[PDB]
Amino acid sequence: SNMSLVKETVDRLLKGYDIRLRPDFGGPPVAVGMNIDIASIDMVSEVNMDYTLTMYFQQAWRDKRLSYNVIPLNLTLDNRVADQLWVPDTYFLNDKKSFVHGVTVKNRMIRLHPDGTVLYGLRITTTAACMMDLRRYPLDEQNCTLEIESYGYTTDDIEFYWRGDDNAVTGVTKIELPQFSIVDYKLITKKVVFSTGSYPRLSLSFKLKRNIGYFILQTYMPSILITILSWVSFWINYDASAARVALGITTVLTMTTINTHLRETLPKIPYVKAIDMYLMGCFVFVFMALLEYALVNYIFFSQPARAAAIDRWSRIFFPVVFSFFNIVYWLYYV
Amino acid sequence: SNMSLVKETVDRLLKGYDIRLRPDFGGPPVAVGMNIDIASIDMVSEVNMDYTLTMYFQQAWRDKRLSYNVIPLNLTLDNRVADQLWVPDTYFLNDKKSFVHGVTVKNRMIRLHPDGTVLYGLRITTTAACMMDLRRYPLDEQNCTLEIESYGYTTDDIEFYWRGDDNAVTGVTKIELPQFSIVDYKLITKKVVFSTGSYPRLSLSFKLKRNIGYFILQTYMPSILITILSWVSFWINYDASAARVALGITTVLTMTTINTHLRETLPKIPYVKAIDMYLMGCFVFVFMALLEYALVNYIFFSQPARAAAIDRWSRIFFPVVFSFFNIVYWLYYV
Amino acid sequence: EGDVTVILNNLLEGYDNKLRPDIGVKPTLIHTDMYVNSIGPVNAINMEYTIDIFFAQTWYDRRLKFNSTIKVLRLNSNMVGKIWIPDTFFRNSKKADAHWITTPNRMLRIWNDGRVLYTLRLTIDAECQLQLHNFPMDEHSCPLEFSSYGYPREEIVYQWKRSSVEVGDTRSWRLYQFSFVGLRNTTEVVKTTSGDYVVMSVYFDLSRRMGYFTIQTYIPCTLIVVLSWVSFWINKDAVPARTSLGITTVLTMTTLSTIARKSLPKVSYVTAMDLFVSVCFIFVFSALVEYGTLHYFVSSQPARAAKMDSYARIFFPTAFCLFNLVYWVSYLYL
Amino acid sequence: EIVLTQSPATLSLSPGERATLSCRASQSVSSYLAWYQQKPGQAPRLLIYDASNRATGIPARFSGSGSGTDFTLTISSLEPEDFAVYYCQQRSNWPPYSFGQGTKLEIKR
Amino acid sequence: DNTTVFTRILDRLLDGYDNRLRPGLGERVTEVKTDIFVTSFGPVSDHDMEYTIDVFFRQSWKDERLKFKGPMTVLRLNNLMASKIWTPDTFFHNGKKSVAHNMTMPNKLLRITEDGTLLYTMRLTVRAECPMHLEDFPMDAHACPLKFGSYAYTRAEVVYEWTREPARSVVVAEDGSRLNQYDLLGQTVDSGIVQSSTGEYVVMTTHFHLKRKIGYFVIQTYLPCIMTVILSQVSFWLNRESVPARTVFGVTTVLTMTTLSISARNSLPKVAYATAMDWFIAVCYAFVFSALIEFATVNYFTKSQPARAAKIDRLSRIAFPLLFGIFNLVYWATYLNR
Amino acid sequence: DNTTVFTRILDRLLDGYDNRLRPGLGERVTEVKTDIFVTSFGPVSDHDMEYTIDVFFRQSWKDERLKFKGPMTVLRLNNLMASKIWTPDTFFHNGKKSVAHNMTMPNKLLRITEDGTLLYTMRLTVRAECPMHLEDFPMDAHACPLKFGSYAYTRAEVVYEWTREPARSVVVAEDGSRLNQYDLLGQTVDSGIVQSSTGEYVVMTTHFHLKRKIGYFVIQTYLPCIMTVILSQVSFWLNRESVPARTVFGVTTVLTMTTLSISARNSLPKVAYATAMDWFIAVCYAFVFSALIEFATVNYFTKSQPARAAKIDRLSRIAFPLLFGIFNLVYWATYLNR
Amino acid sequence: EVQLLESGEGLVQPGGSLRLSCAASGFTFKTYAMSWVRQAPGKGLEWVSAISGSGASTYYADFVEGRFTISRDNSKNTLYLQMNSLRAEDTAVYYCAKEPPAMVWFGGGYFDYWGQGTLVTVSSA
Ligand SMILES: *[C@@H]1O[C@H](CO)[C@@H](O)[C@H](O)[C@H]1NC(C)=O
Repeated sequence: SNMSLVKETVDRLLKGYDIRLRPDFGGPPVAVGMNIDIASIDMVSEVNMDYTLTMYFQQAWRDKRLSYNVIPLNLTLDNRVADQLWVPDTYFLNDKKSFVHGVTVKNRMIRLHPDGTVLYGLRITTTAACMMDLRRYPLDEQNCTLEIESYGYTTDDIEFYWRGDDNAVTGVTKIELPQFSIVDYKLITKKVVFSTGSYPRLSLSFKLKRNIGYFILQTYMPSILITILSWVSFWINYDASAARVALGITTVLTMTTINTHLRETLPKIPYVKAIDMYLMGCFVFVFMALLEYALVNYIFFSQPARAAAIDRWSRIFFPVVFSFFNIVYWLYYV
Repeated sequence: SNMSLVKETVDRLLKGYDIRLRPDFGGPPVAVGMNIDIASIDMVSEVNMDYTLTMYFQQAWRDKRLSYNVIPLNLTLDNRVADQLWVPDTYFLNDKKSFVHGVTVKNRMIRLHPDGTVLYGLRITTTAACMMDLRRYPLDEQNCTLEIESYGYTTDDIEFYWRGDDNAVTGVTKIELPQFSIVDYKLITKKVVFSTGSYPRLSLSFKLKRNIGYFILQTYMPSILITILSWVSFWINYDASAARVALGITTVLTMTTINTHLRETLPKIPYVKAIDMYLMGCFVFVFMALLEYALVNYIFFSQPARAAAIDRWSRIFFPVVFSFFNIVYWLYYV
Repeated sequence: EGDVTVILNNLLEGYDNKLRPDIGVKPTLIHTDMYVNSIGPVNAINMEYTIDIFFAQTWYDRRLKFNSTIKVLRLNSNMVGKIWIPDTFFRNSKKADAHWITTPNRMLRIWNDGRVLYTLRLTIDAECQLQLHNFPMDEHSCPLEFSSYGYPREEIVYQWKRSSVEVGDTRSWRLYQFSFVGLRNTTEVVKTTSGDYVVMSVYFDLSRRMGYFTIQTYIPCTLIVVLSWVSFWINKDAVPARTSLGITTVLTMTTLSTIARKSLPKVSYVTAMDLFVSVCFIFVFSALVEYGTLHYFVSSQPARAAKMDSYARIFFPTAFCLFNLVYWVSYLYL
Repeated sequence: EIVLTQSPATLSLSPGERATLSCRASQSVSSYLAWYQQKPGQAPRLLIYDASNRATGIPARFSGSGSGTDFTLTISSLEPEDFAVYYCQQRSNWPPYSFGQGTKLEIKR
Repeated sequence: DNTTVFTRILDRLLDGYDNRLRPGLGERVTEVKTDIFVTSFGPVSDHDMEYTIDVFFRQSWKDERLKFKGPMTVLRLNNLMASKIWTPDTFFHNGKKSVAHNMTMPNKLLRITEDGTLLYTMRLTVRAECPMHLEDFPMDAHACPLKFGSYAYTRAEVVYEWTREPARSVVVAEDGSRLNQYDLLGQTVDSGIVQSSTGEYVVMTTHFHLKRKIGYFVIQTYLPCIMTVILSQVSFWLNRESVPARTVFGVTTVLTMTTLSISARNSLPKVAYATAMDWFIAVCYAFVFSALIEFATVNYFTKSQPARAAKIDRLSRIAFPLLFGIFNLVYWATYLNR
Repeated sequence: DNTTVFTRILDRLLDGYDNRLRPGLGERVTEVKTDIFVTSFGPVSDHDMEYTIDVFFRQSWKDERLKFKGPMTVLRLNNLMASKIWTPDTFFHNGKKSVAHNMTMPNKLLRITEDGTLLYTMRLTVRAECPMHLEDFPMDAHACPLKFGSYAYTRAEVVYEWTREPARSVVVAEDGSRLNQYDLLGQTVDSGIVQSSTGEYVVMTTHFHLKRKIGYFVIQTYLPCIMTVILSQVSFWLNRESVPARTVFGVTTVLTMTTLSISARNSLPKVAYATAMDWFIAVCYAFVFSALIEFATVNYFTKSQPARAAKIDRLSRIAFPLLFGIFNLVYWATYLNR
Repeated sequence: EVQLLESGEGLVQPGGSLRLSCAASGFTFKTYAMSWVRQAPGKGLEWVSAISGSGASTYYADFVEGRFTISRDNSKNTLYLQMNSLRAEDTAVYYCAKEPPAMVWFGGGYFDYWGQGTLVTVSSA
């Protein structure tokens, strides 16, 4: 029957198949073509400087040792037969820890075609290193990549390319990151050199622009509004020493509380950033308001007219200088 | 040649070797000698009630089956031969999660000797459960053990002994824990009976003494100084009702802040401790000071003569009673 | 020797487990079932939920039919690797694992006519993107999808049994904030780089319970905003009293505002909780700024400030009540 | 232990009608319930096994159903010779095998 | 030549042995006698509603296929052998993620007696589900189980029994308790049957009864809240002309109360319903709020109705402590009788 | 026909070959020539005192039993044969948990030249323990080591050595630096001996030198502390009559400094002794407390010796600022020159 | 084709003994478990004892306190039941019934075929 025909075909193809030799062992390099279907992109870690992504990784080469013509169908074989075929030794140069999903069975595919094409699929979750520069954080754009390379074979043996050219990578447009938005991605096919020799390489890259609404609502509004509270002190008569002192110093304490809770809630990037600069600016502004009150209090016991003059000019200037600082900061960091 | 000689010897040894029979299967007990080179003690967690240590674990025994005399030198065989020899079934009764290191190859050693002695080394990382008594935290000493037993054999078959008497364990005087100090370690040897039969046991135990300076400068000094500030309100005049109330209740609030932040600074030990006793003592002292001011304020207008005397008596009383509390606490907990 | 042993030995003779039943005749039809043991915790931060199921699959394998008097073979997980097994996988699972203690938790049963039943126990960390608008008044219904990894619609077709997916208690489930409302199951065809695949879906309707959030966020915030209202009813010459009251209410509101979103991912849009908390903070801010303006105008237009005090007394509670009314009707409507 | 109870103790019906015999067990016997027919003067004959499956050669008019503790045997279009005593038998752990008291199915005139 | 006998005995033992077939396939219902020795009742994680337990799981049964005659009565076997004979495929019904220990070697033992009786001991850590009703937190007692049985063998094929009287078949080591926030009162064992679509299966259950310790929550939540309420009430014995003092006092007391409530709830896991601790928190917070608003009313009625202002100050002074004392009595009694 | 000769070479290459014996077991000492290419210097975890490093680990040694005479000069074996021959049992002495990557296939390679010389390159990630001496935190610098060698073979059997001049055998890529806190200054390779309880071994070492960035700590804790001290100073810069104002000012300054110190410590690792930042925060908190006590004295002596009150006020107004300034001068001068 | 033929009919005095035998033919005897079912005059069917298909395991009802004993011989293709310490309550028609082979219990739970049965009267008359 037809079942017996397929069985004898597969037994013949696997018979005397040397797993140690690539297709076209002595001859033109075997061309491996890659497809990636991004199933999802997961936590992008500023602290660890890496991101996790899940994908269906497919490779397609052409082996004549596996050519059959007795039947017209494409033979999808049980994935455990992939331990008897030659598959390319592709490896991601910048992955930290990756695995193939294994429920309910090892999530890999192997498909044969009558003209010898092998279609080799895997479902992989990878954590890849991303060089992240968070100097402009949170107003930053990150560029996260995934380099694909051959470990042993050189460019005279194995040649890499993308199947479908720009349609090789798919599913990128439907990823939904809570903290970023993918703005662009590129497919790069180049060649590189190591202490062993030339090597094929592919590269998939993404551009992630950090969403700013959360940071605005959660960080910038509190500091600005507490700065305005600090300002309100100017419109309290300079004889209200207790009131003005309480208002100013409690604004200082509130600014410190905001900064501390921001430290605890935000990621731990231990170098300076735009958010840190803004918080420092607002803290210094509140400190200046406290100092100018202290000056006015030391003054009006001698020159009440000068105390009133200082109060009026402070009323005018503090809002203006704060707004100008904001304009400079927002222009520089956007 | 010499290589042929050694190869034929090893084949002779491993031919006819039943991996299921102990040396002297029907004879007197096989004596297993154990060393340990402590490599580190990584993370002594009080919340998880455990500690991690890396060690080089050695076991030595005499197996007559592996005896040879055609060559004088010792055979250090490739570590994979250890799957072909009989090795004792040594287990750590109190471990939780442990592994043998496996890079670049499985970190294990198998060295033979002409008389039939076998030396079997393993590099292990063990997370062992160490029940801790934190009633006196942070002034406490913990007593963490490692119980090495045989899983299947009894003392008729296997007998365990520290190979080297009191030098069987080394490297324990170089360990530098970030928060403890190994004051003493001891080696023991005994026998244990379950419902399944008797067993030979070995025990390695350490004694840890927590370091106090961090805790002093972190938790103790601020509480004492907030209490001093709470007392300061006695000096202030009766009239400064706003000043005294503000000072007292701000001390209460800051004491609450210290308590609720040490909550998550310290490990989540959900029972009571000495640090809890001290911080509650400071809190009740501050509370009693604020109560004292409230009483003075109430009883002033009706009788300032007694109010002033009460304030002076509080000035005298609080420091001495707080010193008495500090003395009783420090002696009782040291 | 034994009857069943001979049956098994004959069944496994001349069997190729690399080839599906009817590899070149017709698609393998697989009926599927699920018994949901529990639905574990739903963590909106990582956008995943755990689920524990007994997963059963039934199909016909014409090579597994025997002619003995025994009607059914009842087997361990020992034959699972010996016969052909569909490569079903869960398309939206971040990680899944089978259970292996004490023995692999599979089951196999082969009937006289070649029918095969295969069951295994699974724990799945399914992924679903939670639209966190209306949080904490949000409802979710997110899926569990599975399909073959390597066999397109022309080889393997899945079909739900009459009563396929069944849930257990639902009383002991670990749904903290949610409440299981019901389930639905679906079938679809999905195009892929490999081919067209029959995708089977099960949906679980989860409704959040306000509970935690309502208590912690909503009640304290409302009473804190009421504190400024009560501040309005004090005096005009009580400058330190009003100023201190306003500033400390601002500090308390700032303390509250942080923990509202500690149960949320870093989403860059505004949720119901965030809108409520921000509105409350603006109410406190506006109350204190109103007092500041009134105190400034006490020297400019006392006649106008006399009106303003009662005008604020009237407006602030009314505005907050209208905000509550519109907010609650709109969100509860959704 | 398991005790099978058959109700009614008798069932008087006329040919061509539809009969229903009930066997109820004290505890669950899973699917292991069988039905036997004993025409007086002969040996029993297996009708239904595993509570739903017809034995070999049994006319299709005999049907059974149930599980756990409630089982039923239904005869459709009583033929004249289908008047006999019917027993239910269970396979369990505590009593290995056990029979019901029997239901006598007689003619109605 | 005294080892050749044992090697030949072991080699012959498996001759013609099929480990796909349970012992007594055509004669009996296989009957497995089980015993559990809890070496340490591991920690309980109320956040995950789970608990860990480390046990020596001993299962015994009979295998006539492994009868032998020889010099020895009891025969020791290694993992390579135990993997070749039939063993019951027990699993834990509510288990989440169990680990079998294999250092330095697999922590299993298999003994066979001349008459074919097998004893299979295994050391393994079990993480099991502990469904928790935290309504009476932190005064809640839990009784969460450990249920195990066979996968793929119905009660008509394999049945489990406790090797000794059930109550003495689960034994907890004296120093086993690794609990720091609970206390292990005892356990109850039982047997049963679970009905599935594939048949009826035997279930062996054991409930460990736990009682939460209260001292921590007392000394770090209850006393601070009670004392903050006491302060709020202490406000009443001041004089009305100390308006700034009373206002700052009340507002800072409310701030401290919010700090305490945040800390307490952040300590508790995130369950969406009200616990005894929440009731106490809310009532105390209400007392603080009511004291502040009462002071506001007193200040308002000063300068216009001084007689009524003093009257209400005296009335609040008298009433608020009585209300708080009654509430404490009722709350503590009603939650301690349970 | 080239395929035939290649397959025959591969098949005959392992005739009579035992992989349990190192090459030159009874005649010479095996020389292994090592070379590391550091691909990325992973993060340094201060809490766990560890660092992560990704490398391409190369080892070369000569094995006469693998000599072949064929058309090609070097043949690249498959991992199945890489597991069939002897390889050095290199391990990292201070490693904590390392991983040999095998996605999609084992990232290894074995190449044999006609002479019998093997080149064995692995790609692996090492998590090594780096002891920390945080006396100068955040002004501290460290030298994180990376020691490796043979686990079983003593100095008389296997010796390692760098494939080139040692300095140029450990190479770090230009962009191979994943450090946030630190900056990588340079490495220092060396070779030595270590005496274990099992014999003398060759140990190959490499120290990576690191220096901690300070600007974050400056801007995040040092500036707030200094500014809070300046507030404690402007307390003196204020009128003596405003008793409630000065009282609230000082006490809220103390509460702010408590908040700052509590926040600052959280970031630090759980060291047991006092770091430079602990010294600084303690002295600042002392200054704030002293300023409040000074105000207490001034208030006590006012209205009874107002001249003395003014005198001590002016004395503090001159003494505290310069005292704090000189403290800072000496502190920074001593700590920023080590 | 299948044929179960009980025998051993005969009077017995109370306290006596009797050996029923059931000759089987038409099927493989060693694969089926065989059982003894008795029906007292004017009563329902009652199960007496069962034997495994290899003869290794034997099961008896409660009312037979170690008095009966069941046995078989696969060479003769015969099923036996030695009865001892009889009583007048033991009078009944005794049937041998065969149970199909299965991997559950020690055979399917039911009796696929029955014998005609022999009357066994116990009375001193
Ligand atoms: C457990 O340890 C044994 C002893 O070396 C080993 O044979 C077995 O493969 C190990 N299992 C796993 C899963 O590592």
